Amino acid sequence: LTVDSVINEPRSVAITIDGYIPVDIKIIDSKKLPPLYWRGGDGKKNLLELAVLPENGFLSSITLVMIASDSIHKTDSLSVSLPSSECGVPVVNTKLWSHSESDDFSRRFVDDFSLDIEVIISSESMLLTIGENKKVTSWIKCSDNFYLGIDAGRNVVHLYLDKLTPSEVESFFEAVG
Amino acid sequence: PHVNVGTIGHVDHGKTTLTAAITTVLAKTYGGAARAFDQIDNAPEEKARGITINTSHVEYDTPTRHYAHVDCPGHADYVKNMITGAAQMDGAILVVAATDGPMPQTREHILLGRQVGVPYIIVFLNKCDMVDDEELLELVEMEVRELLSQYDFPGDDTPIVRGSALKALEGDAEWEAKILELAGFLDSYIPEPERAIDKPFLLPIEDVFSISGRGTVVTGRVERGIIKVGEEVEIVGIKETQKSTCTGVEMFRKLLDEGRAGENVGVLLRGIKREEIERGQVLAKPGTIKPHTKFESEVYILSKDEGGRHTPFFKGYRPQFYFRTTDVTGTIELPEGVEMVMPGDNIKMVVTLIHPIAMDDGLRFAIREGGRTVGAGVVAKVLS
Amino acid sequence: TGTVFDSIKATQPAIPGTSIPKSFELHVNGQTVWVNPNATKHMGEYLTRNGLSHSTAEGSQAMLTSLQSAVKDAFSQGLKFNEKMQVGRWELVFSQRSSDPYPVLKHALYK
Repeated sequence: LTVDSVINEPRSVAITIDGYIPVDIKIIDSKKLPPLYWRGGDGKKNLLELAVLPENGFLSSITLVMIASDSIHKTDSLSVSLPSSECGVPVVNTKLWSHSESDDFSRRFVDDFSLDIEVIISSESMLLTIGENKKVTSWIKCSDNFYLGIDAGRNVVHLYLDKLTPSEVESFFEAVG
Repeated sequence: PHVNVGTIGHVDHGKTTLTAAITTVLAKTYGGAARAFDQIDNAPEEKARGITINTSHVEYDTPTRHYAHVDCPGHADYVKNMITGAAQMDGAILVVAATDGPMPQTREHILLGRQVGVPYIIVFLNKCDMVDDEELLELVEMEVRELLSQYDFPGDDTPIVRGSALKALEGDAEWEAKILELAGFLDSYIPEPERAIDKPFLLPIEDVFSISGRGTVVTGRVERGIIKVGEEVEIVGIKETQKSTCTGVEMFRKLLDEGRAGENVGVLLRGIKREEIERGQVLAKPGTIKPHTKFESEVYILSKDEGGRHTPFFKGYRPQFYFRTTDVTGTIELPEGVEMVMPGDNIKMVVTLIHPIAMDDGLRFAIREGGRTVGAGVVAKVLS
Repeated sequence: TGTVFDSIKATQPAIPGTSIPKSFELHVNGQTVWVNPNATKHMGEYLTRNGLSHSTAEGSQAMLTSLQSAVKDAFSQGLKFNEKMQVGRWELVFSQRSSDPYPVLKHALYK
């Protein structure tokens, strides 16, 4: 993967949490052209899709569809140490899809399932780690309730969530299965 | 019975006068012209829709047929109207003034009309009253047939009327009779146009799917002919032409056993694999369509105000050509002596494509560059 | 009586540019599976990415037919809840909350 920029477009990001689908974030309502995806995790038990427009690097929605109760780890409290970096929606260098013009979905989905995923959930916040790697760099802040973190090796590694009240982690745990 | 005819000729040779006289005289001698609206307002190759053609229209009625007559005010309008399929025609009416012979513009127009495949042309000599000799009329009537035969029209068999529209609409007999003979030639010499349902079957592929336990299904709208269940069909396109059988036809509301042209249907095939079928291909009757890569065609480049280039292109031009359902990048060959092709003028060109595509003579296409329609064309002659 | 739409009960309007609803109760061989909007999101993505074709209705019907013939084959091998499926050219995940006596489908991918 490759992430290369941030923007500053002020627009409301809606975040719903169903009892079926664990998490879902919709920063923009994309209808000009559907997005293309990067799917991470273990393909059978832990799948997390990330959508990004084809016209540019803007994201549409990143949501995990299924997560294992064993691949998560609840802890007492956060390590909330947060150096605030530039705010706004990030972008992605779309070279991964060299031929997105063949109009076949096969060449449209690049998904490295060799990287697993862990989720650190608490009654206060929830963070997501990918790749089983000890890499940390700047933390982009999409909204005050939703932050994101890139690694040193040109990739997004850590995800974070704020202002979450356990009334919806009830549905989150009803959906994790 | 509804038949579409067109007028070809110089503007000041009196073609509008002819149209007015035809309408008024046939309204007098026969019943009034019906107000029926039987035809669409546009053309095949849907990406070329919205070129803002002028398309001057009239309508009249004979005891046997109802004629919709179309003419274009200028050269650019006429060439856009012929290259695109707007206001389709089953016959054309060549208008030449007997006072001054055919013009180079008329010669180019009938050449274009042959290239686009206008099936029949009858000639009307106007202003034959302003000449006091029958022999000069004989010589000009011979030279127009000679020109028509030069451009592959049956010049020997072409009906020719020596009349005068002005004196005809001035109520004088012996000229009303001449334009009535013109209408009779419209009735007799022009055959009934070939119905689309009777043409060979052809279906552009738009989307392809696979259903477990059922097979591969293609979803497109059928352009010509009829397809029934159990018949063998040949898929022709980028890959080598393959054979399959239609094991059913599915429609959005009910499953039917026959697919008529104009309907959006779903065709289940036999034995074919999803990987072998693509979008740019077409289903057809076996042996009725062939794939080609090189073809001579006549094209019109959009002007700056019509949404085309602001600058000309040259011999090294390599655009995409949008056929029924896909674009294919192609390289062009210009006529000798043509260094540049400005925006807004029509020209002949020999296009060779990077992948084969099922094509026959008369197939229209769009010319795009980056997803924006920049020109329109029609294949004139398929090559190797 | 239709061919495929007789097994679908629509619950939301159609996805922009298609004829498939955002969510529906699919009745396959008597089993009632409610489709989460994510499956329909991905199906509409498939049908729109090829470009607007203006004949999207029959394509949507064929897509729903393929989805039904895949979910019946998923029932053929038994439903693995919250796990990716092995049906050829597809992949589906299911779930079942206590309030829902009918299973729910959360994922549809057509490679």
